[PDB]
Amino acid sequence: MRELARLERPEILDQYIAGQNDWMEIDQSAVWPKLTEMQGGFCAYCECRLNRCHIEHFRPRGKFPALTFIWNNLFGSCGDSRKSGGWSRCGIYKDNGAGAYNADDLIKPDEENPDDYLLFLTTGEVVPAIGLTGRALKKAQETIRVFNLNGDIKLFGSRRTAVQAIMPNVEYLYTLLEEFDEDDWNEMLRDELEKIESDEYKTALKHAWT
Amino acid sequence: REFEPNDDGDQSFLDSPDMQTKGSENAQILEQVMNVHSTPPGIAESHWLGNFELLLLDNSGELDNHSQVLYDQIKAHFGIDSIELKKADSLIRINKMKNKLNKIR
Amino acid sequence: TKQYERKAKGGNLLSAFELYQRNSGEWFEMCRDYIQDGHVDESGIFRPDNAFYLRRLTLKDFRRFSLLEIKLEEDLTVIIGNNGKGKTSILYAIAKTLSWFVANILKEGGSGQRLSEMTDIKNDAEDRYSDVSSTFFFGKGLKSVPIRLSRSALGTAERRDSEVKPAKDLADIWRVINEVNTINLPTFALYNVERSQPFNRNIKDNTGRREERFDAYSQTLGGAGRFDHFVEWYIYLHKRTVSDISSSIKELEQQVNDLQRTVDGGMVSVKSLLEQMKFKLSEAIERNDAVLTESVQKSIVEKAICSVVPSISNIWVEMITGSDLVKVTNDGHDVTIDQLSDGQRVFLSLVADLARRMVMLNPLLENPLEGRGIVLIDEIELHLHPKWQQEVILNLRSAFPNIQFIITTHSPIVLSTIEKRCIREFEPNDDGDQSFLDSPDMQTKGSENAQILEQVMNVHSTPPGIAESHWLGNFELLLLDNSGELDNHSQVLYDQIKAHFGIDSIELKKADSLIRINKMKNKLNKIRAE
Amino acid sequence: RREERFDAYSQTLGGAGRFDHFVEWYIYLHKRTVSSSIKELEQQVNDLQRTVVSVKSLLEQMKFKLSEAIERNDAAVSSRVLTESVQKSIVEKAICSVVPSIS
Amino acid sequence: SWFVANILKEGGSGQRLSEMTDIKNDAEDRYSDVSSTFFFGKGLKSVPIRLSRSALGTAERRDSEVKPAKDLADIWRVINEVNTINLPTFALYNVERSQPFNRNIKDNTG
RNA sequence: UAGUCGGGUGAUUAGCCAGACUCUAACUUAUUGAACGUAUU
Ligand SMILES: Nc1ncnc2c1ncn2[C@@H]1O[C@H](COP(=O)(O)OP(=O)(O)O)[C@@H](O)[C@H]1O
Ligand SMILES: [Mg+2]
Ligand SMILES: [Zn+2]
Repeated sequence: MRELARLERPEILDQYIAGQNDWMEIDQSAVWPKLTEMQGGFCAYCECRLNRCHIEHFRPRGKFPALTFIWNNLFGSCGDSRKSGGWSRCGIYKDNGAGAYNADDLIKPDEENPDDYLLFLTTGEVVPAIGLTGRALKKAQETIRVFNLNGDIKLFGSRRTAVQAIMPNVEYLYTLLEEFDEDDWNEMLRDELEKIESDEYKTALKHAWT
Repeated sequence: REFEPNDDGDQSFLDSPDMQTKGSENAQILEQVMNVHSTPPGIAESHWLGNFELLLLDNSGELDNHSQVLYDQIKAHFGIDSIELKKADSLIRINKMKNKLNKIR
Repeated sequence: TKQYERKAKGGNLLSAFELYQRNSGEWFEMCRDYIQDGHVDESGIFRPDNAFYLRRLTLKDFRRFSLLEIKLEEDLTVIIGNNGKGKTSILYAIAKTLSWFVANILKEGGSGQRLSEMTDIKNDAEDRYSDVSSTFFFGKGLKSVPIRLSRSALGTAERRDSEVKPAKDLADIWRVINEVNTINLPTFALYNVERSQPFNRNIKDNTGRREERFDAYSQTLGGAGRFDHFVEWYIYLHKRTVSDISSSIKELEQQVNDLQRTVDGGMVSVKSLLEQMKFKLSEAIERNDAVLTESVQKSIVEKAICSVVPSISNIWVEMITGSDLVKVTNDGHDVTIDQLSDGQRVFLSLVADLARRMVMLNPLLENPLEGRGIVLIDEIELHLHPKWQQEVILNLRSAFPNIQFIITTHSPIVLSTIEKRCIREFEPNDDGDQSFLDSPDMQTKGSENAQILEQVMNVHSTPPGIAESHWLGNFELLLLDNSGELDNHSQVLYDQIKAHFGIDSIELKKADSLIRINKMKNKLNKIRAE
Repeated sequence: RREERFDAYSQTLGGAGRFDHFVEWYIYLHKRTVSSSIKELEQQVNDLQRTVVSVKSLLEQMKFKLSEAIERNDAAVSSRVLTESVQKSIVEKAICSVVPSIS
Repeated sequence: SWFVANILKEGGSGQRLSEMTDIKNDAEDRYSDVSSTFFFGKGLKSVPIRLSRSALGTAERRDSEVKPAKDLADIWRVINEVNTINLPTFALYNVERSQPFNRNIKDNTG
């Protein structure tokens, strides 16, 4: 889960008004170019490469009908509702699979940096970060539970494999901390960290590298 | 043609998997197509490496008494030449080096 | 005799029994205590003081084996190998030996099974006979019970004799002591690949009664169980539970109480039904009021089935259509047994049959499934999805904690749940002259399936007869041949990998990793050269 | 299969009067007759379904009764038939009245 | 089964759906349909077949539509009668294929 | 951990205490005969 940088609000949300208008009315191909600029063709929550994808209301339309055409509330999530059932992470699982949840107790990735809450183990679990109690522990635990960031085997395995592929390199780089001077070695680490923005599960790969 | 795992009989079409299976590793097919963990989740020993890593990260990368005990358990159970022990060794080496860098800074 | 007295007072079971037979009180009690004494451990599980298990098996000129010795675990032994290594042969040999105990528990001087003169002698054996030698253990007072089954080839003039008297002698103790005062009895069962049969509800057995205790030994080593007998027995249990009025009164009292709560909750439509049930309850109470062992037996078996069989949450008998039907809740849906998938039915059949037999043979135990016995299962993974394979051994051992299980498997998933000490593994290039079976070098319990395949089962992670299976290996070799630089040939193959496996494939990520590490290694090499 | 009125003419002129047929039939009728409007029954089934562990046996009985009522409703004028309870009573009376020394 | 029956005999009947086992337990319409479409070269791009079975209570009978199977099978049968042709193989191997071998090899009845 | 060996205690074939061992790996056996130990002479 990455810290996201929301910037500019699209024209089409100004036209439609919450209460009177329905969500199905809007042209969704208008919305995606701004989300794709923000998120980079990757999911908000799990950081898979988007191929089957839908617009996700962070606070849902059922519970919160006032929050409908609001630019804060939209995110590009993995999986498609229309195509098929049995998608079991992220936006679809938030609604159906995770029944009862406090919408307050979830990490909104545009507002908050998730790196304070979530730690990514090289074994490919995601866990509460070292030293959290009370509310920050509760937010870490519920984000993991509701978006199903361990329970989806397709996700868990795909993340575990991605990290384990680079672990020869991470081992090898830090052995050459001895021989190289700082300006060479820091250029090497910055280059790697540059490459993994274009890669999938980038937060998991960062925690391996840094 | 694969059925969805949580099909309650109302699936209209059987579909192809997303991953190419021909020439792929069996462990990948287990997880990505058959929806089964490559390591048995109902065995405690299957979690030891994860737990070991968490302990190492809690103690700024140094083997404390608790991490050493678990290391010895991993060694005793899986063996000196096991892939699991090699992973543990790797974790120690990497985390020690990361911590040394942090101290220099 | 004074000699027998000394041995018996030293704790020898056979001597105590001999003294009992010659003086036909003290000696009887010794024998009965030896069989019945035990304790409940820290985990709340009953443990007999004197365990019964197979210790060792030796096969001489039997089928594929010239001379083979196997040492078995007291709890669980798993035999692995390729097809045709003789895994089934081993279980067959054991089952025939166990048949001698079963025959003699049923009948004094009963005859067990025999080795086949047509099929069981090794084809190229110079001596034209075969031997199956077994040694069993029954506590420290009877450390060795040796049995030998033997058979000479058809048309050989010299005939080789079996030695079965020790089996008979032990089985006699069980039979005779039981006749005087009831004891718990050992369960012996074989489940081979024949357990996969089509189900027929209608074909009913008229060859004995199903509620008689020793029916538990009926066809127990035939290989299929008798799931038909289970269904009959279970319906019988149901009828008896319905018939005794106090449970019916208790059930009716519970139904009246539930209906009264519904009426108090505002549902006035069910008031007519409540009045009818209150009348039925009053009538039942008025009829002559007096826990059924049958009710407890039924509950034990239901719990066992539901605990071991993952898709089954409930099992019950319905009579209301006018015929007796066993129904189950399978994956949240109420279905008949005939509606179950073959995988579910076959596994249900195994557990149901085993539970029935244990309940019948262990009437004095609080949990009858904590009885003693030896159970043989061929191809435990038969018809099971990988998900189920990951639970099957754990569930069986939890439900039947004192049984010795001897199992065969082809499943790495099953092996990932079992300790290496329990595994017995054929050498790959055996050809039936290996003397002793051994455990694998690698620890299997908790290990990755890919590793088990390669290290234990000698199977490559990728299918060797597919070209694409070699591409990443070849790609790595090309990188190493061209001093780590991506040449025309390496680029072509990279593109092929990308095109075939896809952009987010494991294979491509590994290739990318190789490129990155090799580039970094080369940069180091250049810095060192300068 | 279910039974139908004109089964009375099956094997009537050779094959009638076999003890095994009787016993099977009689036990069947007994099991069915051990223990209302369709709409009322539909409402009762719906109420019992909403309540549903101890009432599950009662729900199954009521569902059976509803199905039978619908079937009888759906069944034709030509196949009109007395309740299984009445049938049983008449046959029992006939046997006891006719057969020497069975009361 | 409908192709096989009609290759063997004119107007041969294949197998039917079971009223007891093949109908979905909670089917509102109380019938079951198995619809199949076969291909036989560009000359015969679509051979549709439907097997149907209604539940016991029978508000209306749903009949199977098997005529195209019969028509195609007739072509194979009739042409083969005049001049030997190659014929299609149809086989099912279910889990019942796992069964013991009887050694008692029978009569050459022919 | 388990199994095994056994110096001591113990109205003593039990139990308890102490110390030790670990090739994949004991299962205590049979007389009037033979041999051995003891007794007899
Ligand atoms: N009498 C015999 N002589 C020689 N080889 C035999 C004899 N009987 C069986 N075999 C061989 O033994 C094997 C039987 O395998 P089986 O016992 O079923 O083991 P598995 O179940 O592991 O395949 C086959 O390779 C077969 O050729
Ligand atoms: Mg002597
Ligand atoms: Zn996602």
